[PDB]
Amino acid sequence: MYVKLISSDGHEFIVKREHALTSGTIKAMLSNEVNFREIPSHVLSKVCMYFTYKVRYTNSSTEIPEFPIAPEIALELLMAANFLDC
Amino acid sequence: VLRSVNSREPSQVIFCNRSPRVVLPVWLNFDGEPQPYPTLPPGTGRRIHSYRGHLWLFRDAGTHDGLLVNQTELFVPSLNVDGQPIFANITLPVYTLKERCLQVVRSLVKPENYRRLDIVRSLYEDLEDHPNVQKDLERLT
Amino acid sequence: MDVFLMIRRHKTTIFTDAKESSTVFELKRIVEGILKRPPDEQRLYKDDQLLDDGKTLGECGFTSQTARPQAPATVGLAFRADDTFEALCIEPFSSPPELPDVM
Ligand SMILES: Cc1cc(CNC(=O)[C@@H]2C[C@@H](O)CN2C(=O)CC(C)(C)C)ccc1-c1cncs1
Repeated sequence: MYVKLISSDGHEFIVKREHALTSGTIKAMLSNEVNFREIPSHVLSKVCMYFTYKVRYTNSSTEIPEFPIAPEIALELLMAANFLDC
Repeated sequence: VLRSVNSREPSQVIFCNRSPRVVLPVWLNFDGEPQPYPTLPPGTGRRIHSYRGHLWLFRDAGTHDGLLVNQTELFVPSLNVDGQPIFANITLPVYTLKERCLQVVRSLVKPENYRRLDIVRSLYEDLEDHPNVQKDLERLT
Repeated sequence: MDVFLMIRRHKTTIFTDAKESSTVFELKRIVEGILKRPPDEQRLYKDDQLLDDGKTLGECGFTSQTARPQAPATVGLAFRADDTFEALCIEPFSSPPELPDVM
């Protein structure tokens, strides 16, 4: 099952429901589309990538790689992560 | 509360740094004080002499970010079976996205300029609240 | 071995995974389940290259060590409107601002 996460600039990201429920904010926003007016697509795409990363490497014995974040997007990503509680 | 036991029973250990960070091993001594040891570069290892019942935790030597050892916070050398050393696998945790963002911001901006960044007041305090061994020891206790 | 993808068309972006050994056609079946368009009305691309249905994602360069969870590989998507297929078009993401003085 999938859900749609839409960025402020109209980009529609389709990810699995259980990946999106990583964020407690999104759980609340759903209880199957969610519009984010403050999160541009270059931030929201990274948010989705993190979901995939968390679900993959949580409780995993295989060595865990660093989750990359470019300097340019760090501030905006910080604000989004803070809001989404993830 | 969190202190090494003074057992005097040797226990050899392999500190294996499977992280991209420079690792600072910290020995919690008999009064519970954190005692730093020499660092391990990323991907390297060392054979070390410790003792049964001793407490160890591991951090990023530059930022004091928390690291895991065999999937947990604390490492206690066990009995050596058939002369084999214990393996202490040091790895990155799955940091929250938020904390990971704070790590990257801290590493680019000098503490003096946190208030110059254009963000809400509450993130200012989150940035200044650096990872700290004394603080985590009060949590765990 | 799992590979991690972004299947992208216009301003749509699907995040999913598949096996290295799975076929291009099978990836189209996944798209069908999400966007409600059958495989025959889809073209999948690696960059500007059209992908053949019977080829595996591994053969087409999607490998577990390149298509990673934290940095997934992109797979272009184009739909057939009625008779003819549209040209491949992927809207880029927004641009981040200039690095502040202090960074
Ligand atoms: C340089 C080095 C020296 C030693 C020597 N061993 C110790 O200090 C052990 C470790 C810990 O169990 C406490 N300890 C002791 O001998 C007891 C004490 C410090 C004399 C009270 C152990 C490890 C290391 C390290 C080398 N690289 C990373 S840590």
